[PDB]
Amino acid sequence: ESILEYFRPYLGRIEIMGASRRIERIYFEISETNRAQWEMPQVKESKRQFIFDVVNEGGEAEKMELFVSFCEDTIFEMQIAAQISEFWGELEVQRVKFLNYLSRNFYTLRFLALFLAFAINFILLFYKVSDSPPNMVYYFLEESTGYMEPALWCLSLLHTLVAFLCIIGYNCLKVPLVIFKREKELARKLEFDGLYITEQPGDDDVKGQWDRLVLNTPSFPSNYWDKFVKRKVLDKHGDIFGRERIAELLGMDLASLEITAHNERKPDPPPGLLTWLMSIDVKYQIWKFGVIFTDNSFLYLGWYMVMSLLGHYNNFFFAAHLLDIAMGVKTLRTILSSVTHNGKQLVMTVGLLAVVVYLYTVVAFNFFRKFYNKSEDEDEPDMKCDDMMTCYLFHMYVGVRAGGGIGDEIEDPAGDEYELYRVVFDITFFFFVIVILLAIIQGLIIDAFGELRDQQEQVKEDMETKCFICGIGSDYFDTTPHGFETHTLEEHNLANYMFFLMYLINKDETEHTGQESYVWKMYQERCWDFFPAGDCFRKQYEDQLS
Amino acid sequence: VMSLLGHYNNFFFAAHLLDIAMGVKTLRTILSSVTHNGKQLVMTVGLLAVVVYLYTVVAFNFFRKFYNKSEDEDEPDMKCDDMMTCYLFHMYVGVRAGGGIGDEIEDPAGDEYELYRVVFDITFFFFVIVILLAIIQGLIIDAFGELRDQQEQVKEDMETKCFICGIGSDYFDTTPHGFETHTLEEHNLANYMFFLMYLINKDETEHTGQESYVWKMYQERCWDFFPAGDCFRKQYEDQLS
Ligand SMILES: Nc1ncnc2c1ncn2[C@@H]1O[C@H](COP(=O)(O)OP(=O)(O)OP(=O)(O)O)[C@@H](O)[C@H]1O
Ligand SMILES: Nc1ncnc2c1ncn2[C@@H]1O[C@H](COP(=O)(O)OP(=O)(O)OP(=O)(O)O)[C@@H](O)[C@H]1O
Ligand SMILES: Cn1c(=O)c2c(ncn2C)n(C)c1=O
Ligand SMILES: [Ca+2]
Ligand SMILES: [Ca+2]
Ligand SMILES: [Zn+2]
Ligand SMILES: [Zn+2]
Repeated sequence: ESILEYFRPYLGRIEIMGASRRIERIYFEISETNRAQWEMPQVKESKRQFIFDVVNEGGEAEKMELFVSFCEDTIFEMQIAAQISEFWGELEVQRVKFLNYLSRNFYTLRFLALFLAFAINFILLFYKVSDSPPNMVYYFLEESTGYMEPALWCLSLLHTLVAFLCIIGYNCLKVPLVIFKREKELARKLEFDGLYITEQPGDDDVKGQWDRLVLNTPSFPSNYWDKFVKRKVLDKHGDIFGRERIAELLGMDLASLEITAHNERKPDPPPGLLTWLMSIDVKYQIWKFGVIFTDNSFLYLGWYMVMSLLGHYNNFFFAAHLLDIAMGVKTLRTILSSVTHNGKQLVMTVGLLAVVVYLYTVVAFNFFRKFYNKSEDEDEPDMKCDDMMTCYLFHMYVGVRAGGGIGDEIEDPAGDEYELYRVVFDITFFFFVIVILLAIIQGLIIDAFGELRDQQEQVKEDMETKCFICGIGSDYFDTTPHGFETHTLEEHNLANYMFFLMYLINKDETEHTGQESYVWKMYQERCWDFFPAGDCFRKQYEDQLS
Repeated sequence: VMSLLGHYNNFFFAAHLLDIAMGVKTLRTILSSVTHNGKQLVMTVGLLAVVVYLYTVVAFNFFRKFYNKSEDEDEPDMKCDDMMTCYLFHMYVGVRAGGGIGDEIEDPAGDEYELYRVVFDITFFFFVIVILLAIIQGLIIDAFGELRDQQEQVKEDMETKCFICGIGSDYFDTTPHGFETHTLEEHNLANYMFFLMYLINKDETEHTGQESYVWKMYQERCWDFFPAGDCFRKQYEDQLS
């Protein structure tokens, strides 16, 4: 009992759909370092997000494929974590320590920048205007103590410094993950689909049209676990393209690859930085700069940097940094996610509002225009519907923002030939423009709240009543006491499958057992059959009570 | 403390009308839906403060000449001459106004910034008033709906699943009144509690084998005697129990 209790965290068990269509239980070793890297909070958040997006998108046939992609991405993620864990050579070692510190404390720098923005705007909250020096107007910071102006300048400089550190930390932390995903997806399209060979990417996929650059670059498979993907694609498409067009397209030399594969020698680089200076791959660096430039988060950080520089230009440009709380706190993320949900609906219904307001505008211009006086000075009439521009502007602004119909502001239609027509006009304007359309906007956002809550509840229910791996309903396991909990914690566990991946990658191919080699060969051939679907060990040997 | 301060001044007794919220259960449910999504409510009024501050800095830098807020021409009452008064004026008047802040601001007609002021007022009315206040209202309405969903779910779970074993209702309802009989006689919460009382009351020497077995797991805190996914009916279904 004591041995099992001690080795229980390191013992991992899974169930695979093995040979002869039989569910087989596989037992293996889980490294303590791998387990700790998995229990790190960032990996937990990534797993939660992956489960949420899988359940929300509803992928069923591709669920195992998305699980494989998540496992590969997160293994590369803790590879990054292990790298960032804890003269010219001294310059390089201090540089890598500095980037290490930034990558470790990226989130703390983000919170520090947000707090600095709060402090800067709190200082700006005492800005005062006086025409006289402290026609043309002076903007001066009024404060009795007088300490907040040097504080403002120092805080501006420190905020820009911390924001630059945020860009550097993002580049050292999240950029490699994005590059790894792009290289992996490009390799999948190149090999398992032939996206550029015996097929052509369409003009719609600008991502493919830009990924065309790294086809011929010698550093194509960098930042990616597979470095022989080019050779594999060459091997499977040489019979179709004569191997010479493949060599030209993917940028190898057949003789060079043969003479390096049979036997290779190792050169020595000089310690000077010049060899790196002309050994940088220009095309691959251009492609990487392009993809990380179109990456959304890096765009947000670049916008933050431009905003900070314009904050140095004028201090009030720092007020735009209070929108950072929306991306920072997750509660604003959910609330503004419900706001942005049905966003096409929102913008196109305010367009419908514009259209119906234009119809009311043309009606009011053709007749009822005498009521649009909008003037108290009798000698100087201020006709607001004397032309379509001013009438449409007046309607779309005043009548829309008014608490009721446009007749609230329009001169009262009493004792007129068009009295009933004006009454009908005002009632229809109030009932459609205000009562219906604004309530449509409000109902859209409220229903977006309800729909997002429904998504969260559905994800929780699916995770509670169905196993992620096999998909067997919970009641069959709950027939046995705590059966579903035991099944989802020991037999089929996402962490256990990931740790099997880590164990297979770590150990040598000569030490693989038959089951491990079988799983490894389907993992190399991208055939997700070993994942049990609709079958577990319990129903495999239910007659024998397992 | 409120009663003692009521002796100090009689008007401190007015705080005791909040006792009805804790007293009657209907106010408990209504104010429970109010307090539900309370972090949401307070942090969205914080978001309202942030966006109002953005509109405040925009209005301070330009459009500030329209914030006269004075009828006496000799004594201007500029409400956006500084960030304090501009932010206060926005966050109070413009938020509480029935529409945009342009309802109270001087009308932007015949000005170089006419279109800019129009866009400013439209955006203020559409985001500050139309969106955010409706977010608050939708939060409380969805809290009502979510609490009603909780009550309906509790009732449904109690109606279709036995509390003890968890077997679905349809298996018992195969027999007429089967679920009612099962939840009233075979597995009953009151019956299990009364077994607890009986075991505690009677002496340990008078315990039968089954009672000693249940008693020893109750002392060792092993809840295995509670049937889970199994009842007498499916235990002897072949023999018709
Ligand atoms: N094959 C499976 N592997 C793992 N979890 C599964 C599987 N099938 C279903 N589940 C469910 O996934 C849920 C995961 O939620 P849980 O909070 O336990 O995860 P966690 O990663 O330990 O959490 P956290 O990140 O909050 O520490 C479990 O409650 C379990 O019922
Ligand atoms: N094992 C169980 N023991 C008791 N009740 C169960 C069990 N399984 C399910 N139930 C359900 O619990 C419900 C309890 O509701 P009910 O109103 O009958 O209870 P009560 O305590 O008698 O009510 P009240 O407090 O209103 O007098 C029953 O309708 C029954 O269907
Ligand atoms: C499939 N696969 C991976 O997914 C992988 C890997 N090395 C790292 N990763 C992530 N190897 C060698 C591998 O064959
Ligand atoms: Ca072997
Ligand atoms: Ca006995
Ligand atoms: Zn399973
Ligand atoms: Zn039961």
